[PDB]
Amino acid sequence: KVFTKELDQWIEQLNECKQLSESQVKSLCEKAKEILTKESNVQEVRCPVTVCGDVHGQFHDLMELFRIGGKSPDTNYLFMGDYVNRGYYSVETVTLLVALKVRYRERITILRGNHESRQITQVYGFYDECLRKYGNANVWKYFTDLFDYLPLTALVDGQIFCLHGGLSPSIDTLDHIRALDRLQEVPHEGPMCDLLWSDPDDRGGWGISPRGAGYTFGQDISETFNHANGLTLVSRAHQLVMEGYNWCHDRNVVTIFSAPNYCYRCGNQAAIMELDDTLKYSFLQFDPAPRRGEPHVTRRTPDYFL
Amino acid sequence: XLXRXXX
Amino acid sequence: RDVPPADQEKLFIQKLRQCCVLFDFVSDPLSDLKWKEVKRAALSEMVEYITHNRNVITEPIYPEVVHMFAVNMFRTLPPSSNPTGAEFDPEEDEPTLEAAWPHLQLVYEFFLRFLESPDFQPNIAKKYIDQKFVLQLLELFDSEDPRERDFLKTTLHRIYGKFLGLRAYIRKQINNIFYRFIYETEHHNGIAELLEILGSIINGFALPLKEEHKIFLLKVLLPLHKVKSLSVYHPQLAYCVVQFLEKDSTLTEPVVMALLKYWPKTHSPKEVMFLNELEEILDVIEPSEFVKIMEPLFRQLAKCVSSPHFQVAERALYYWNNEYIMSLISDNAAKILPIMFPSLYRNSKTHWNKTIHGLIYNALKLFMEMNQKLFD
Amino acid sequence: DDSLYPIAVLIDELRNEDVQLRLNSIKKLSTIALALGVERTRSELLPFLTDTIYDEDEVLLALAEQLGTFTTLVGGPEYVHCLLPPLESLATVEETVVRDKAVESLRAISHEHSPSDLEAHFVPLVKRLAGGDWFTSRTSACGLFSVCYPRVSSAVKAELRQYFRNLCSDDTPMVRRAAASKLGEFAKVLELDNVKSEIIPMFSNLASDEQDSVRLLAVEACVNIAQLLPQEDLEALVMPTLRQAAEDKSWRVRYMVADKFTELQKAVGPEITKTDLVPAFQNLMKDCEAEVRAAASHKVKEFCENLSADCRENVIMTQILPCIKELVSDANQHVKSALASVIMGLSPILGKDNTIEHLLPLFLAQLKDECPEVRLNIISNLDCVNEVIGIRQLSQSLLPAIVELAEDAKWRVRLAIIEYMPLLAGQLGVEFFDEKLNSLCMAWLVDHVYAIREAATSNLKKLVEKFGKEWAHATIIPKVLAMSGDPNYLHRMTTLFCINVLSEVCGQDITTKHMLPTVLRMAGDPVANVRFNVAKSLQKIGPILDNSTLQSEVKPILEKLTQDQDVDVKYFAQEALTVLSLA
Ligand SMILES: [Mn+2]
Ligand SMILES: [Mn+2]
Repeated sequence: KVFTKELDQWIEQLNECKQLSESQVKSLCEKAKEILTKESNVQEVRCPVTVCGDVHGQFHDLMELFRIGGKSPDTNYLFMGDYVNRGYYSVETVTLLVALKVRYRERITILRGNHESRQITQVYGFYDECLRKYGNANVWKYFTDLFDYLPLTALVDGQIFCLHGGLSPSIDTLDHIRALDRLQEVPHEGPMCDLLWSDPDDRGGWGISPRGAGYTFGQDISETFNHANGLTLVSRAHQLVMEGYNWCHDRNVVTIFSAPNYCYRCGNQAAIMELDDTLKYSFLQFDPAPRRGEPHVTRRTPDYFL
Repeated sequence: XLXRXXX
Repeated sequence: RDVPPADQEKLFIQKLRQCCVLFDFVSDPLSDLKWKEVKRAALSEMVEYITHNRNVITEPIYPEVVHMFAVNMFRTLPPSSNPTGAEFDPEEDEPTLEAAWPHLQLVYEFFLRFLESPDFQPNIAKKYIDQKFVLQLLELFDSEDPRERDFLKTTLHRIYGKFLGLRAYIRKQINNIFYRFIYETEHHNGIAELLEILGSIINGFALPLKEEHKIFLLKVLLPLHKVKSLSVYHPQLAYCVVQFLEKDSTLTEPVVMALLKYWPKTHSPKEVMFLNELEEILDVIEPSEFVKIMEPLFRQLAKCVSSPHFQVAERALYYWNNEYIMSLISDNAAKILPIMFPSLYRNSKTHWNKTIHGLIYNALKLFMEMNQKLFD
Repeated sequence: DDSLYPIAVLIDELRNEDVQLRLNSIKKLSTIALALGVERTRSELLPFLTDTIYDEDEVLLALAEQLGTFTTLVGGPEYVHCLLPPLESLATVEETVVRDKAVESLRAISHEHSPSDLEAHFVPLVKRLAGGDWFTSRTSACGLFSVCYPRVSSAVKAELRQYFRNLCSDDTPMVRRAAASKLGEFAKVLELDNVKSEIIPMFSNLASDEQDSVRLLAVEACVNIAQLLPQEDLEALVMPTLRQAAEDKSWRVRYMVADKFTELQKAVGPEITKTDLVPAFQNLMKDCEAEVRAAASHKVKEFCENLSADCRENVIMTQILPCIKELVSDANQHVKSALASVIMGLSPILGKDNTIEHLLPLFLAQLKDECPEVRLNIISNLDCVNEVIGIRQLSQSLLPAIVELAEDAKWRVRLAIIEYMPLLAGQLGVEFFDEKLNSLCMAWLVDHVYAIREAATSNLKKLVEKFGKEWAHATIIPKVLAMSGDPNYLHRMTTLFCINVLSEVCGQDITTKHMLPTVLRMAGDPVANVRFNVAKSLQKIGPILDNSTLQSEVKPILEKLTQDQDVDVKYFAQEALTVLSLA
């Protein structure tokens, strides 16, 4: 591998916020398109890991996340999904995290989120960001394809269930998810959708999601989904809580949210869940990183072709 | 609050 | 203001109260100083006093009213509480409300009712309703309190219609604001409310539409489409733009071309808007003029149809869903040659969103099932 | 008859269908004059691309970039006045990005004209732009005044001054804003008499423009006018105006004054500063708008740092300081935080005596502030109070409070104290440190946040650098070797982590017998992250070791690490073998 010396050169670069090129991405996404299709719907993940949630393009905060819980080879990772949308630097976030896959192929693990879709990606940030950062819908095209290959869920130590969204009435056995075909854009209905579009709540039973789609599910749903499946804990993101992490359903499910307060202009601390050697959980609550050249680019901004 | 697809 | 001390020696007190109700209570974001309830109650009675009694607005209160309003209203506006840049979306959020509204609500309300009185003689008032009065009133539309502008909208809209003299100055004045706006301050949070006014103003234009206003549409209104935050005020703009084309159809070529030059790349919600008002224009288009832009339009139009962004592609192709627009197309054959290739390479497979996939099919069907049975 | 290929063939782009096809033609206009005749360019090309391109503005932004570089590609100095027509048209375009460039292009090319060519071409160019039909023209000309002035005739100097006078008074606030901006720029093109004669009224007229968006732009330029050598000549010409701007009902002016308050000071002179700016500064710090006080506080040190002779200590003591002790306890979270950024530098100025009495009950107060960023700005500048105030008095008041912060909730705060430990525990802790602060300095290695472990690790190479070496072996290394047992791999990686940064300051003997026996004991750890960071760790601490005690001690460990589970252990133990040259 004389290509692997260029790869940590790519990574070295884009760790300073500067992005990768048109072709650099196309082949980065291709080399990650293939190192991914090997993984399964549920992806059995080795024990010591840090589990992260939604980062939504908040690059300089994703950096704050690494300053909080180690750098990317030296500390194992696992993301929920939702890298690309509400923030400013989506292109630089999803391109950093993917690079850190195809290089350190076991030192990180990236799951698919509701936002790793064509339709959401262009009804929120990403697509228009690619459009002003490249001039063509090509880097967007590549990233949306690599999105399809991202695994729908993960299984740490056969015990802690890591998925982006939540539970579905079209799943039962963990094996049901394994039987799905995820090599496609996320649909509006169906197990896949629910898997990465739904939330728990204080309601009991399945309920209707206030989100477009998915389902709400009470502490009864996950409890029984736990006690017959594997069952230490369900871990998810996708739904912000101001503590950064939130513990619900008689501690049957934690929600980990990993993007703090800016265009998540709400006011939340973000958090990560560290699963150690024996597999106990600690939670690190970080605030957003201090910024610079602050809110003023001195108002000399470029147009939008106009 | 920013819109419920979702603060 | 008491409407109790006979008829005369009553005008003597009203003027006393709107000097009384003019030593304004400079702090409402720091604690309390009540027994400034007097002020409130009193300018409340003054608001009652002028909307119930005949012949009360006599010559010597105009000055005293305008003084009262100006002393009360013409602040330096504060540093907008929400930090801003290019990063944050203009769906401007933390909507910091004016602290001292419980007095202002009335000051506005009164002065508006004053302006509205059946015996508000404007030939008397003009003397005291300065350009400089208008000017101040104007840099107030920059308030971030949505209530505040709502008042100014109607307030100025009255001052406009009431004073023919002011009208020239008013227009030129709210032009400069826009010029400040579009050519590099990109900030002002009242373009909406101002457009609403101008909406009515345009609608009240005349016999052979006067030159100044044609400029106003080309030099000012269309360029508004090119600012970052078109969303916040698009519908109102869209109105003003179509308004001209109702009155004078000969303006269609320049206003359609303008749009196509201001056509957005690298920002899609606007591209949708640009289509959304583009169709709004076609519904009012005169067949005569359709030709002049028929080509340059459907050239750009065809790029949208293909353009990967489904929201754009849908809205673009949904032209073929409305009878009049469709009439003009299939009243031509020059129309369906620029739109031949872009609905062929992006036709068979592609466009992941299968909605614009049957739409592009129904588009080609309604185009091939026209007079010219043409193939390639 | 020619064999090579350079001149002009390459492009299918001069006649265009798309946008980038045309754009790439003007981007590659850089080689169409050198490609074909530095003689015909003037003859045909320029009277062609005058204003013939008038479709899209993005083309015109590029063309302006070109007409700037065309300095020599048309003959040079003698033949530039043919560039003016395309750029004059380019200066009058609607969109500001185009015209803002066009001016900068025209600005650059004025210098390489001729005193007698400025008079006959460049200047009447300005005359029409400033004589513009509308504002886009006029806003542009405002720039082109300063360059062509000093070189032309004193009669045309008298013309230009009149034109610039006409723009400061322009019917529209847009131009005035522009004219107002380049006022300093222009007044700096000296004629002291005309600075007094004609600029001063311009200043005082704009300073009190009905638009607060113009007034503030006049203060910004005042600093120039008031820097152009009046004196008992400032109090009458350029003071009431400035003294007025301090009180301006617009905060946006009140702001501008403070954001420049030390500049004015440095321009206005110490004589006036004592009697006039002091009470203005005094007032600015007590402004209603917190954004002014903020910008006004961010300026206390620097204002104080250049005042006067004997008054310097007195003024700061008798009238500046009472404002600070009010500001440190201020409602706003950006004043305190700003004042913090500077207040520590106010110490050497007041000296040793007054600091202990008056500045101490302010660094302490500010240290334990509610806001995290306030203390972060105090802790950054502690060096300045440590250099000139006795270390014995440093430990009696601040130390107890510094130590409490060494365990603050915010890691950014913490890292600040750790950035500071060498100095604090070096200029003080002979034997004192390794008994009063040791178990505090070490506990950062067991922190839950990484960056602290990185700050705590980097801390040791310095904590053995300026400190001992046998004591490193006696305290630092004993507790660092201990750490290897921690069940969390994160934490037991800090064993290897400290090892490779505690090798460059501890040398062979300490490493070979004490550190290394743990490293090639750690290569058999269950978690691969410890295993590849042993191979990683062995590479770093390789050159430290003796050739023999790494050829048979640090070779069979690294070769067995190329032989199992991972792809990273099978790589760091590979590229460890390379650098160490062991294959
Ligand atoms: Mn999600
Ligand atoms: Mn989400």
